[PDB]
Amino acid sequence: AGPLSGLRVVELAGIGPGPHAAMILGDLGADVVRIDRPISRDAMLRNRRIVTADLKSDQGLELALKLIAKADVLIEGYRPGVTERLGLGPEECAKVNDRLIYARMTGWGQTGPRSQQAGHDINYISLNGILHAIGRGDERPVPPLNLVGDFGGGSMFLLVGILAALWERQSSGKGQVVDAAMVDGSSVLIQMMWAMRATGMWTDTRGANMLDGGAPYYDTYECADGRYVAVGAIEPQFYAAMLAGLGLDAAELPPQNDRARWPELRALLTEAFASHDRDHWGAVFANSDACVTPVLAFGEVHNEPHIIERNTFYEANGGWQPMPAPRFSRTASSQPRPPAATIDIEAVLTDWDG
Amino acid sequence: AGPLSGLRVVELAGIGPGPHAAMILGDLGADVVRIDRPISRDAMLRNRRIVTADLKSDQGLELALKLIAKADVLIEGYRPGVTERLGLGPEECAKVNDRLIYARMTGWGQTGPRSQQAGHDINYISLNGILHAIGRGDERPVPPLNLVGDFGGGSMFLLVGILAALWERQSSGKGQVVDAAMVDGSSVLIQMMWAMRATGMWTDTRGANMLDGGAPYYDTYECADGRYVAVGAIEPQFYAAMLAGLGLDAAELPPQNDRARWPELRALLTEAFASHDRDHWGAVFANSDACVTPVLAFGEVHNEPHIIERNTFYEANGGWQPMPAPRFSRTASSQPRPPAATIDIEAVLTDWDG
Repeated sequence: AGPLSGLRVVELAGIGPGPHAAMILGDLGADVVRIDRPISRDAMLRNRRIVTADLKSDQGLELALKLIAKADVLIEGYRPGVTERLGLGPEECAKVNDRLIYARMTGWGQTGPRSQQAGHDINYISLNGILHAIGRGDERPVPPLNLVGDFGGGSMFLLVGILAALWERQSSGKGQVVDAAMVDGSSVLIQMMWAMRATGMWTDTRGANMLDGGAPYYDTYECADGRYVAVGAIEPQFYAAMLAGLGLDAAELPPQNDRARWPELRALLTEAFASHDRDHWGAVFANSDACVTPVLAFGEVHNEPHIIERNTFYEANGGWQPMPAPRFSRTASSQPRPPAATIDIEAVLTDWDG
Repeated sequence: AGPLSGLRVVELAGIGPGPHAAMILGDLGADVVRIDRPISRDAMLRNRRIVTADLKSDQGLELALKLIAKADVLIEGYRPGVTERLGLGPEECAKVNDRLIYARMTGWGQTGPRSQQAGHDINYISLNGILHAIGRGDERPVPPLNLVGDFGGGSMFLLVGILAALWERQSSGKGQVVDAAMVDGSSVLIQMMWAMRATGMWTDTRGANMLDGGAPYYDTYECADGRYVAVGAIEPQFYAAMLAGLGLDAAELPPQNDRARWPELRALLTEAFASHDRDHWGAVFANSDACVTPVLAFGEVHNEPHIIERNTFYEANGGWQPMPAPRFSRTASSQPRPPAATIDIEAVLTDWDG
């Protein structure tokens, strides 16, 4: 019963960013109908009704269009031109529903020399400087999973575009097309580095900056047990709290920001964190402003008190899944409805009156 | 002149996710007024009017509330309780404007055992399993910059919450509080891995999965010149195209998905990519679906045809910055207005009719 209660969304089944956007809409209360090819164990397909249609057939196109005629939002993540050839392109949908927000989720965008080329997250962040910046400096770049292209710079930007176009519709009375390209959204996601590059505050050298692992006060450390803590003590007063927790005398260490001595500083902090296990540090720093936290593996997360107490996760079935985010004080989101059986497309049409 | 034209936003000056959310609002056309302490070279502060006020004073609090009274959205990123203590808490704002979307940007959230504790991006993603999953398997975890907590799982969720709450207000006539905690938003951002963990499609072992650098067909490779390409050839037909371009005979290699022979497969791909420079592979794979792209450093991004042709960046006096995302067919966003001089707060009030 979240803030998107009442919003009608038609989702053309796809992979990665599209269904993630659709999931978040459903999480927040939207009525999302996913059209798939003629019960899922994919938790991402929570908060849906699933219908089936052959979009290449006359019948399937007609039904999809009747559904779209009644919706607020359409999500598609095919190659540019695919919906157009199916008879489901923006100009065709406009004929039946000029209030539709037509949301197009791609990596390279609707136009441009790479627009028809296959790719995945790693390719989109390769082209815009992001991938080059991730990883240790003495090694080739490492992919930050598909967190940055598919999701942070992908579905998240599709969602901002959908909801912004809905705001616009309040006064125009009309929808329009949202072109969310991972290559664009991930670039805005990393705008802080573009800003910092311009003022000398960030360099193109991998692994040699404040927030990429280059700084001894912003990195992970291996403990006695081979598990890790994360140190994020940027501000001097947090850095000071970190040293106090370690029992180190600041007068005997290199200054926090003397980069010429960062290897020496890191060596001293490495020795300190290596002297006890991760959970020892977890306890020492549990309540302080030192910005030191245990690095938990997925399987351990459900046992952490802050995670438990805030209900960041729920138990779906044979696994934890994240509860909806963000949170709303008045129209709070429900626990997600699990994936259910395929339902009849005509039953949905009856429900929506189309 | 983007879709958010007419939306009024008050930003209480902060660091990281708050200003990034405010930026994207302004990018898309919102009228964003940022209250600072009594010309910026920070490109993130594009698309604002900056005013100045001492929030701890009687005059400053009164002026802030007058502005807030006329706004749609307020963004604050302080420790929970700080705005309350200042007289700017949600209950105080409700008295002057019960249409206000009160957006609270934090790492740990408004409540819970860590709610008053300092932290940065690395700490939030340490506690929820994300950081553990990033990096090579034989090394300690590496921070994916602050892309995942501060932005992907942070400002992006604040934005979804703001715009979703605005949709809700169309029917209710009222605002509410958005509690965007990076610990929550980043967990939803990584929901695909929680889904996959439940069905045996992802493991807690770092560097040993399909999308974390574990798979030879989803990783970077060093070329002859010490620069890199990204390979994302997941689908068999894209994988085949990749091998074709490398001139490798598929019948002589281990099968793509025989994980027992992944080290053998990677060694063969490593030798192949090492035999020529990055530029060469760009030419070999330029118009193919091999999912092989050059890994560009920030400084080279502006020279890439796909980047140029789509105007993903614009030049600010000094350096490149990302254009607004996503894109809108009918109400297109303008090129961002650079940071400007501070203006009289009473000028803004007069403009807004406060």
